[PDB]
Amino acid sequence: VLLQNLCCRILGRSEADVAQQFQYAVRVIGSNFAPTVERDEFLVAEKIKKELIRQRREADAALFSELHRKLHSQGVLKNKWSILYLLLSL
Amino acid sequence: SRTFLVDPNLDLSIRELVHRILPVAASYSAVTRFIEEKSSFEYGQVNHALAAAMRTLVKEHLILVSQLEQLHRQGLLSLQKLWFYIQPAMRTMDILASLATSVDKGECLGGSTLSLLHDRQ
Amino acid sequence: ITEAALVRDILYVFQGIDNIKMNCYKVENLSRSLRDTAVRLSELGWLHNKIRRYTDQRSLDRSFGLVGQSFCAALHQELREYYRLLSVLHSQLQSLTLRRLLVWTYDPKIRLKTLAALVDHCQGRKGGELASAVHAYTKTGDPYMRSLVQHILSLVSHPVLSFLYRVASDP
Amino acid sequence: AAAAAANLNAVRETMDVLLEISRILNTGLDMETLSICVRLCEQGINPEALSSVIKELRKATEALK
Amino acid sequence: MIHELLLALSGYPGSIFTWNKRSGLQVSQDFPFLHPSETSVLNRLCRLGTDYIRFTEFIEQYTLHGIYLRAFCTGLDSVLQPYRQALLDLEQEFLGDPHLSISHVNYFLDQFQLLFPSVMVVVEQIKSQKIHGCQILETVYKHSCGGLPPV
Repeated sequence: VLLQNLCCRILGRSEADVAQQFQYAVRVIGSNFAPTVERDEFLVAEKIKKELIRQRREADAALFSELHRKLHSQGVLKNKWSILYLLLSL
Repeated sequence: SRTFLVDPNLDLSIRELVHRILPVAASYSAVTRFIEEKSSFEYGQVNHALAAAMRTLVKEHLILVSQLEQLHRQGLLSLQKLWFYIQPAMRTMDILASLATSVDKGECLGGSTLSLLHDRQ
Repeated sequence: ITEAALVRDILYVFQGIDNIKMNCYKVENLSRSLRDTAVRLSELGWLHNKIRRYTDQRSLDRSFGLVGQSFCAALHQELREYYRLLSVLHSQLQSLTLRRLLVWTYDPKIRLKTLAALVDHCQGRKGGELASAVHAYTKTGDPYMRSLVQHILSLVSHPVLSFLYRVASDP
Repeated sequence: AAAAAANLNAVRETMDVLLEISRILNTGLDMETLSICVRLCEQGINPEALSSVIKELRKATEALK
Repeated sequence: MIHELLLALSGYPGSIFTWNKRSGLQVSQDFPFLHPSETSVLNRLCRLGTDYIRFTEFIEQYTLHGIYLRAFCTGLDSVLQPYRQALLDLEQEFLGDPHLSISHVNYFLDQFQLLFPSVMVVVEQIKSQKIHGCQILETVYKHSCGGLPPV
């Protein structure tokens, strides 16, 4: 049911309208549910710094290091690797 | 050309596999010494940019060792699992450890270092 | 001695402030696999001293000229950044290890290799003769160095092109 | 009470920092969409799969406009 | 200790940061709670505090007389304004996350550390040569052609 909210956020429609896309989203997400690579937040971190340095934005590469620690400080996030692996891709 | 020593009293089921991992280290201790030497000016404007572009790969080889230690803390890294992880590194650090030993054998600088990269995944 | 304790002192040896004490930073126990990696890492901090002594000894006397200032005041914009990196590295110590530092500080092991060897090639040069000895570092070809020194030249040669747009004079 | 309001603060912080990393990387996401992609990534989902979807629905919203 | 230091850099000395009439601000001796390696960077940090104190003491004293000396001190506080403002900020950053060490605090001063030293001898030439009258508008000008962009 949560995948259908996403198709209504990106595409502005109601669930009775957009059902061909949601048919394509179940095809990809399903059968590809399990994570395929070993999970570690260290490697994904050293790739968001390496990327913001490559854009001559060396100041935000040291600000992320202060925002990635706060995530551990609060502790309401179980899988921190996944949400960063995704934010980096987009 | 580095030689290593393992152990007098160790399991034979390990030493035969240890000697299968080391050829990526000995092939590495001859690349990092090629960078720190062929960077001297008295070697031309080619043996320099060859040592720079040969350094970015060393950086990516240091990241591949970092991601292994962080994966070693959770104990998910068995010795048998190691021999498979470094395979992309055993092929690359085997190419560069062959150029860095064939550019210094016959002293090359300038064009004769750009020919060797045209005769030599 | 825990590995974390070494990560605590190394982040200071990168500046000059000393387990690791002061020409190699001889460390003084722990396993051999630790002392070796500290030695190389500690030595990078020693370089930072040689580049700091020049921009402090010559920022004292007032007889270094007008070019020798734009040089001694262009070795600082290339040091604040080295003070931003030490900022980031310290916030994560609260995780990073020795083998993780080597990749972090592999690039500033070169910029602190050209600058610490650019202030020795031009020791007694003042005036334009210094702007002519930081230009003999551009014939290098290395695309990372020739694009660093060719920036310090663009600051050091600004006072020279200030007299020109306005050669030894006699009082 | 209190520990239920201290958590709503530590989440508005993180959701504000992830929006900074999002703009310096120039992802087309906004504050509303980004809260959906974060929730999904908490349950455990391939970011190589989820990003192919977003790279597709954004690629089909133009053929309709 | 952070808020303790940020006052010592403001002009208020205490037990941790003793004050000496000749040398200047400096740390008293070794402290068990803190590390024994920091005892240096602070001493490097106080080389800045001594400047502000010896500044504001002279600014208040007004000492010699003449309007051109009054106005010089009147202006001398204006250049010294970004120093104070940049010091108020340090407390705000430390109020947010409690994981910031002295390293970051030392890093924040950066520009003030390379400015005060060059603007210290300009004052010393005045109080040591009785520069009276409009002659200040040259003694300050002869040092205005310096290379350091900030100065």
